[PDB]
Amino acid sequence: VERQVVRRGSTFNTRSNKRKKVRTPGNRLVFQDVKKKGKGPKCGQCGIKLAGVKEARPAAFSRMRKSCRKVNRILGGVQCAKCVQEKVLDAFLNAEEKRMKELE
Amino acid sequence: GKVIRTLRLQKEHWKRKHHKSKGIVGFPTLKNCEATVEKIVHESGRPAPLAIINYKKEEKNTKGLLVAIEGIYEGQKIQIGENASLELGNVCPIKEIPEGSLVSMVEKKPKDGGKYVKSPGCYATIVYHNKLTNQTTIKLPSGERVRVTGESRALLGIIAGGGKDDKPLLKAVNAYYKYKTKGKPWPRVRGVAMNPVDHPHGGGNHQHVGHPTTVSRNAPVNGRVGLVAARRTGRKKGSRKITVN
Amino acid sequence: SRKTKKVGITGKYGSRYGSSLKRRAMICMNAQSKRYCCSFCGKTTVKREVIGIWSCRFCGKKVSGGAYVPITNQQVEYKQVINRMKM
Amino acid sequence: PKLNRHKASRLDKKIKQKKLIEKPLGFSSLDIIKYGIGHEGAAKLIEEAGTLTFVVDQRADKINVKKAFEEIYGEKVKKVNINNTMKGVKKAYIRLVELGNAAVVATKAGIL
Amino acid sequence: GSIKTRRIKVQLVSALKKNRCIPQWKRACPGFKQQYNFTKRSWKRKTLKAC
RNA sequence: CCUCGUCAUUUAAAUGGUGACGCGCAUGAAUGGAAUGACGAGAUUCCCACUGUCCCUACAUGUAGACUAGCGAACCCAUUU
RNA sequence: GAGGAGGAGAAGGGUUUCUUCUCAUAAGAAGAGUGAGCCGGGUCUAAGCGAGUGUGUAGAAGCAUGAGCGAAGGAGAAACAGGUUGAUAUUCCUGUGCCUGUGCUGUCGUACGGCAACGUGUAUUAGCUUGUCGACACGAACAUCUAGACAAAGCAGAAACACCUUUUCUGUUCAAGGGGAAAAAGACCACUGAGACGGAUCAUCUGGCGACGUGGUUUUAUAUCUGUGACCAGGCCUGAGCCUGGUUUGUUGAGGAUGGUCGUCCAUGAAAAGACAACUAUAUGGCAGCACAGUCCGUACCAACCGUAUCAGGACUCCAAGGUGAAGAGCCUCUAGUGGAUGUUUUACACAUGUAAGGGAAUUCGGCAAAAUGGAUGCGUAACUUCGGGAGAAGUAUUGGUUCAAUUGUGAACUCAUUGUGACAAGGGGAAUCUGACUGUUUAGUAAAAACAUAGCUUCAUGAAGAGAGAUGAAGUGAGUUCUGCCCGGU
RNA sequence: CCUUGUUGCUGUGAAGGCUGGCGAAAGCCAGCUGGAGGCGGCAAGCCGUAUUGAUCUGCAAAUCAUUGGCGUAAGCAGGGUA
Ligand SMILES: [Zn+2]
Ligand SMILES: [Zn+2]
Repeated sequence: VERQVVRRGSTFNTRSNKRKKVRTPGNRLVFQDVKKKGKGPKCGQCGIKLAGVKEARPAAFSRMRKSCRKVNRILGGVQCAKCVQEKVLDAFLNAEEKRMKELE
Repeated sequence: GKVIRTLRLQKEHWKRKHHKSKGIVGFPTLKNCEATVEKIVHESGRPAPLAIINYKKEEKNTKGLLVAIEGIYEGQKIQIGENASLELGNVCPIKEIPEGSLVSMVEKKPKDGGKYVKSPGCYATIVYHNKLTNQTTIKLPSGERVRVTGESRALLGIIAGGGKDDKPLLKAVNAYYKYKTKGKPWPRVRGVAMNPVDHPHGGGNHQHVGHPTTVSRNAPVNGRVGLVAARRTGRKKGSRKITVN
Repeated sequence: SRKTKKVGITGKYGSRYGSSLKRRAMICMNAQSKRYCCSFCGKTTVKREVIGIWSCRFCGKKVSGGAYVPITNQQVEYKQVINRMKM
Repeated sequence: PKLNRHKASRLDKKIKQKKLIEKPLGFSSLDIIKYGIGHEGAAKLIEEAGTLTFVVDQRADKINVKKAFEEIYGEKVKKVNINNTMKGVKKAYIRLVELGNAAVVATKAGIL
Repeated sequence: GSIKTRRIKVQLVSALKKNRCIPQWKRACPGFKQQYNFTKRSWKRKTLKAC
């Protein structure tokens, strides 16, 4: 079985130095570089990952279409559907108590 | 001879580092506030947990650190200064709190930010209010009684993390982790096991001190080792304390 | 469970360290690992994150507590005194 | 601020003053180019890849070399690569926008 | 090795041009009295201290 | 110290080992005293197995060594021995 | 012998690399050789250092604040195949691309859908504020993918043939970019309304703060296709060009990658540059073609490094085939790489090793050295103990080849001239005493210990803090069990 | 002190869990599941007990052979800083 050399950079096996083995049209087995995985947004209240948005690294994320980075609601990314339902209710119910305390 | 271990470890390059610190711990300065508890966190060198608070100063949001009392939670609203209610975790002027109550983080003079009771499991007791002089007597966890003016502030509860000294550290590595952030030498080599160039207890054909271990308060610094200015020694019973409020 | 007569959770240590010391450690070690009841949601899902900080695995609430138990003896008493002050 | 500058790539440092009289033509096309190189190594590059090779002044850069060629010899340039050699000479390689013209310019200039 | 600074490279370039014998025509000149160039070096016998 | 202390056991035979005894030249209590478990490349005595350690030495193998080509030093030295 | 005497990088060296000539040879002389927007430096900040200014000094040192600096292995926009030289190549040549900006010409835009979970639409600058990304310990088990390795069939070429053999060997390829599933694992939305009870994992567990069920919404790989043909094998001719193949299935599987769980801690495991969303104003903005731009420095070679040298020493990392076996152990082979002071059968004494009648420690300060035991399976296991251990205690038996049953428990028969963990690999065991509790540490170069450390125990001083008595420092004894008597005359 | 790299094969089988039996209770006994430990035998490595072996004009101003101790961790190591 054919064995590999490091084509570029350092041999020292840090997080930035992941590699995989690949077979070429010329029938050689060579190392090729790998980019790191990305984490997408977590909710600002509960720590849950937001639905409807992609996971990518900051530079690659910025080059995608805007639709990959939001949902069409009051808080776009930012917060999940349950947390917005709570926020909408809370603001309403507080105003009604103040209404009563003003009228009485 | 040469300089002893006790002096070398007091030089500046040996002082504790602050790079992992969260901030300076202490009360806000304002006459009244409403605060929210944002997070409860561990800080690398300290066994009692800290609470991050958020309060408005002018229009702007500002952040502070308190030591956590037991029974707060993330999201709780707390009331600071004059006109706060007697509820667990509020901060109040000392003259408002009834006798026999338990308090933490007491200011020694107004607006100092809180000193006194700050270690896990500790509290102070309010023992007397004097309506003429506007003084209050507090009993500290050493047993000492001290007088503070009624305008000083204090936190209502016991400091979190009590009970920690119940579980013995059975192994050498467990002690290692505890002393890694402190200033004391660990492991500690005994002075009688050194040569006379290194320590006043060194040398001789048997391991012994050879001279009395009780030393004067006014002795020169590079030989002030042993029991410094001891009033008595040994395992026998002492005498009655004298007490005034 | 409970395959040993006396040694309990301290069986991990074999014949090392003293007998008397192990039976003090045991009290704390059994207390640390248990799940406890949540005040906010009623479920038995509370566990320790770090000394002094306790946390619920369902609803996410964090609360200050003791080193090896969520509520200490001094707290159970003092909490009552405050409720009387409010009267 | 003063520092030993041992890791730096540019050996100059100081900003330069004005002067009462200034040198006539300045750093200019006929200071930039030294000579074209014609040997068995260079000949292949003219015949196969439409590129000439030249020695250039140490103070020169890619933009300056591009201008100077279009001024002295007259053909239009696609690319310039540069190489500092072990013998203390900066070499430049110039590829022309049309091949074939390389053999015309080389022969007129007497390089080949 | 392959990685070098600009300052180290110029030291090597200069150390390499100086390392040459007396040219063979000079020996014929009436006034010339040198036998061998005593400043010649070998990589096996001395260090440059370019570091 | 006297000292290879006296009595018992282990051997054919014990300046050794273990068990007893005690006016202990000069034992002894966090200058820490006493009785055990688990763990020591720690110090010491005995038994079983095992053997060229020994009685008592013999034969055989590889590599150097002797002789031969090429290459080729040093310590030391009043020297007549 | 793939934890290589193989193929490559870093630190260190500096032309030792390639061609020609000459011996002068680990020797010289003369030439030639290192090409980048996408690889690394120049950027950000760690622990930390610091010009100037203030205070101080005869001048200094020191102390307060602080521009600038601080990682070729931490963070950090964008490239891959195939060819070419005597010597360079993700840098040159051909092909297909991508990032950041600039300009021309066309062509469209100023909004909607779903009960909802959310979708359709490549969208401008600017600003508050709130949040996210960058951005993170160790250990264990379980899934899924990819390299790799096997076995059948097909074809092409090889090896072997006194005999036998469809026996044996080598091949059967597909990059970045573009398009794209089923699957598995989790979140969530609508209807529904469940218990002394249902659901679910290898393991924990889970439900009126909404179970099972029936329909959906979304996040995370990979296979497959295109990449316009290159590349490989074979045949025919040849100082050149033609022709034919590159087809199918099963088993296994990382020392690489990823996912959601679980455990541990008086230990809770970096920052910043640079980004993004929501909200508010404001709008000539999106896409396709064509064109232009992207500076400066490093790039050869190492078996050539440090030890006065062509020195059995020292010296940071990466990739890794088949058999035997639990096993990148030892032993044997494939790919790739390798070697000289000459002849002589060569006494004695040596240094590395073999074997030995009868006896079995008589040897010696002393069993020092050697021998003996050895893997797996079963039977059987004492005193004492802190009840965990002692414990593989001790003591005993079995083991190869073949042909069968039975399906993980294993049985049975036949066979051999010394018997079978056959080579290689692979514990000697028991009874007592002194001593230190244990794992750990030490006199680099004559001492590894009973010495040091350690957990635990006791005493002392303080309300001063960027620290606040469950704290901060100073001493002594040495885990646990059981005890710790008397004396304040001297110092 | 800051930033990093480096755990392969096997034995024993704590806490927690599920079944079956015994008991008036409290809680006892089997078999299985689970995988803790400055815990055992080894590999790569790190070290330095014995032969008072070889060498002592050395291969070497501290090396070599066999034999040993630890090896899931108060373990070993590169660079930056004090
Ligand atoms: Zn949320
Ligand atoms: Zn809860």
